[PDB]
Amino acid sequence: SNMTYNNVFDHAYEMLKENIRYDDIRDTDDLHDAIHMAADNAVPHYYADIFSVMASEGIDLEFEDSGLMPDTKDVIRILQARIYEQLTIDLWEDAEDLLNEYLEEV
Amino acid sequence: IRTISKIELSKIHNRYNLTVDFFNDLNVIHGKNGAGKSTLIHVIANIVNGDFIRFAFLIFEEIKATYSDGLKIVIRRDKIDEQSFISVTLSNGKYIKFAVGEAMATVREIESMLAMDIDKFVKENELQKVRASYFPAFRTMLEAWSYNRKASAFARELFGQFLPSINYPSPMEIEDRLREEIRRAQLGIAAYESRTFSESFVKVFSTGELLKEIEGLAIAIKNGYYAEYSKVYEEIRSLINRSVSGALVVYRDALRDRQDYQEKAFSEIDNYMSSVNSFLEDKEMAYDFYPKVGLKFPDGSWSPIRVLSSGERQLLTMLYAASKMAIVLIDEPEISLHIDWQEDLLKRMLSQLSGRQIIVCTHSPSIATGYEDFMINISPEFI
Amino acid sequence: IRTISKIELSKIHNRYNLTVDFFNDLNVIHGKNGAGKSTLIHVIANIVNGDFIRFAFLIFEEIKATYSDGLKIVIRRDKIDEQSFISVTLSNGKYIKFAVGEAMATVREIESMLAMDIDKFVKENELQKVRASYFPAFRTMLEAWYNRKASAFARELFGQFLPSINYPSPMEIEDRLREEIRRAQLGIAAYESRTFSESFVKVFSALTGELLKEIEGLAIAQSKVYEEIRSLINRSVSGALVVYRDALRDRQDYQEKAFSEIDNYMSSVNSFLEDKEMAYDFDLRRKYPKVGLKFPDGSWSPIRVLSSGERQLLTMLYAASKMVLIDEPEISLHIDWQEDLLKRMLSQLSGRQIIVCTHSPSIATGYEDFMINISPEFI
Ligand SMILES: Nc1ncnc2c1ncn2[C@@H]1O[C@H](COP(=O)(O)OP(=O)(O)OP(=O)(O)O)[C@@H](O)[C@H]1O
Ligand SMILES: Nc1ncnc2c1ncn2[C@@H]1O[C@H](COP(=O)(O)OP(=O)(O)OP(=O)(O)O)[C@@H](O)[C@H]1O
Repeated sequence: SNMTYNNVFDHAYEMLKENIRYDDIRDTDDLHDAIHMAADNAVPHYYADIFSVMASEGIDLEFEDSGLMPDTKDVIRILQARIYEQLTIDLWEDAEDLLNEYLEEV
Repeated sequence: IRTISKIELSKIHNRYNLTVDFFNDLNVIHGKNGAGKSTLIHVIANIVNGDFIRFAFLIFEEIKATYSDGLKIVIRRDKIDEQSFISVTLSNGKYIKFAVGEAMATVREIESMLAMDIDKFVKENELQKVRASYFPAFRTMLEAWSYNRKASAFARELFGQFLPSINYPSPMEIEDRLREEIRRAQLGIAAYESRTFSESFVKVFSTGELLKEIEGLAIAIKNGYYAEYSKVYEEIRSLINRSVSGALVVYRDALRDRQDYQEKAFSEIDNYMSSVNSFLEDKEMAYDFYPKVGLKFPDGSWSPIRVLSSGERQLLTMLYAASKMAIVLIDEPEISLHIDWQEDLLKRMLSQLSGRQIIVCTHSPSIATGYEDFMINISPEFI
Repeated sequence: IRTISKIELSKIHNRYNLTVDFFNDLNVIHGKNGAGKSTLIHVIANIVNGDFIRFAFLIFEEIKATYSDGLKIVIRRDKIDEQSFISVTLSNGKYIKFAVGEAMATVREIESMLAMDIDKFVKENELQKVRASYFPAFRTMLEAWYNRKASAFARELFGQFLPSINYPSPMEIEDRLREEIRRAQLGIAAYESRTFSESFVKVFSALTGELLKEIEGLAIAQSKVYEEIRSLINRSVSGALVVYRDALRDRQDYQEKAFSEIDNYMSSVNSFLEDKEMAYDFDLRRKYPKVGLKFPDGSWSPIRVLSSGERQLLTMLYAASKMVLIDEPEISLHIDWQEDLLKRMLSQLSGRQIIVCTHSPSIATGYEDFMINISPEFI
């Protein structure tokens, strides 16, 4: 029906776990790029799926980092960048326990 | 579902007893200062919400409360071997006992395992199914401390640790919340417009009255977040100003559904604005446009939400938390309200709150009018 | 376009004089090492691109720069009271002068009054009309560590006369290509909904079997509303069908045009490479772009398997499209690639003054009339 922020975050969580499993990230330094690699593929890219995600709860509508927001008048790209920033912020909380689960996996 | 009916208090604060017979409907407790009104509300909130740990900070003997479905929770405080031992005895025979000093250590610690034990207990026995929202009598302080979470700590510091958890908005937080609701509503309207275009394009592939109806729909503020869709609808109106009915049916249905989703997405904000503006005289609250919520005078001037008086601030904090709602426990709703608003506030909030148990405590009997058969006069039994 | 016509260096490094006449395009300087080819490229890159403060780190007597239109710039390093002063005297314009030690202190501050004075001088005289790009001869060092710290890193071991270094390394052009593929994918995806929103208005504005057949043939998937449109087509109103056909054709044309910018670079790289094709693919599960090699066996490999030769081709064919001074393009290259490098790059860099400095004459095949042989007249 509609796509919310939590479905996008679950997709990003699955992609980050897959990246950790495949690329064999052992410390936070490789995961600092793996989080961006997982995050930029989980942003919606079909208009409707972007407005529906931005209209759901859990994600604010302002940039805590003003430099992360691109300087352009395209509103939909601004919202996609906001989704990317919020995805990185929320995935940094789960990065430590994902690393611990990967360490306990082997 | 489950509504507290018989609540018995034995030797609370080591000085008086009390026994209150409640109804499932509105209860207007009328008593002068000293009748234990707000201790009954703190006890009811801590029993219903499941925060039994707070009962370690109250000096009582037996606090037994019977719900509507027969279930009864009895809390007992005893002193054994110079240690205060408090036990929560249910009607199923499963009783959890804990020490007061352990609870004090736990409370200081959070600022754990005992709290987990209490949580496990209430969870397995389903003692937190119906929650209670507490509208405190010190809600003017919540404006000064600017739901937030440090307010409960400050209120427990200057009131004692028996106080239940406080989740009550301030006249500055409601402004931010309303702005968020407006923006999110715009985003949802834009999402519906994009989905409407995606379905309409494939659908339209597939009678002057239809053209008439389309003109009336497009003649009509409340716009989506994407300005290009507003330009699309303005172009539709201009083309209206400037067989094949199968496409026109889809166009009419798309415009009608656009207007209906526009009205549905703004339902809560318009209901809250109507409920507030029913009270106000020679002043109106609106959100006319970046979103901006404020007050529109009948002269057309626009002023921020700082300019409201004490009664209007009380109505804003009271009618907003009533909408975002269980059992509602309201403490002193007559603060800084004149007689005309006091005679109607309970009726307006009952229009806001239906199907929920309401327990209010008042000092003025002007709250009790219109529902005068539900008054419960209270008198403490001193020992 | 003020192309460089003639550069006269008098007593550069207090060693030799050099006077070179340049063509409007393809200045292929051929000469052995020790003739100041790099010294001439750095002088041109420090004149054309502004930034005259680098001349404070250079020992010279008189430097004259002639453009194509006739603008003359004369730079002198003159000392009187035991302090050297740089005199930048333009033709029919104001002249600026500054102390060498003041400029050294201004550069060491970065480790701004003179910088503002130089900026005002080059802005009021309009000296930055044409910008020349510098391709360094040590681009393997740029691969070792666009990048902004690389200029200071290279100036540490090559002196402060070295111009601004803006050159893309491998494993950085991979990120640039991945970002461009992702942005083009987002552009196509946004153009889908933009096409829907525009076609709604145009079909509302609008109110043969060959057009229906063309619409059925043009139906394809890149959400799946086009599949339902094709299913309905398989099972008066001419204007809306014309709008549908125009929208589908424009969608297909934008789909090709979005990836044409990277497909040109891929074809340019794959023209040289043999038994290996460089291309992009999207994953079956996550749909994320992979950019790398594709052997004829179907195996995929990262861009790190490439040899130094192929890496020079990657760094030179890229940043030629993203647009000229090229220093030593014959490094680590096969003789056939040295023969064909200028012919491949001249199609992608046409319309600008392309100065190249090579030690091997194999680079200058087919353009022997442009081969200007440098010769330092030692004092
Ligand atoms: N922490 C306490 N310890 C001991 N006695 C207390 C304590 N709090 C209240 N009391 C006693 O109980 C009485 C009841 O006061 P309580 O705090 O219940 O509110 P109230 O006087 O009924 O007024 P309101 O409902 O407007 O707050 C007080 O007058 C006081 O005598
Ligand atoms: N900073 C400097 N100070 C003094 N002499 C210098 C300086 N830089 C270069 N030279 C001299 O300039 C001459 C040639 O220098 P340069 O490296 O520019 O020439 P090149 O051999 O043509 O270079 P390349 O082949 O790398 O392009 C040499 O005699 C060298 O000693």
